[PDB]
Amino acid sequence: SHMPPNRPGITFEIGARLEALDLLQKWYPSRIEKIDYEEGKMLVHFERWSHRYDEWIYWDSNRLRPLE
Repeated sequence: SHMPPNRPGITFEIGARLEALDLLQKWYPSRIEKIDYEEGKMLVHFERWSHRYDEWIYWDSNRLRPLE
């Protein structure tokens, strides 16, 4: 589908916050920088990390969860 999935506690908007799993399998509070509706992926920034670690993650990924 052309719309993000219903993932309760995740808001699919630019600047919304969630928790994201990095490439070393650690969870960090993160921010949505961009949303690609064609590829169904979002550019995720890991808070208090360099933007060099920013990653395109599929919006249905198990690497995304709600920030409580």
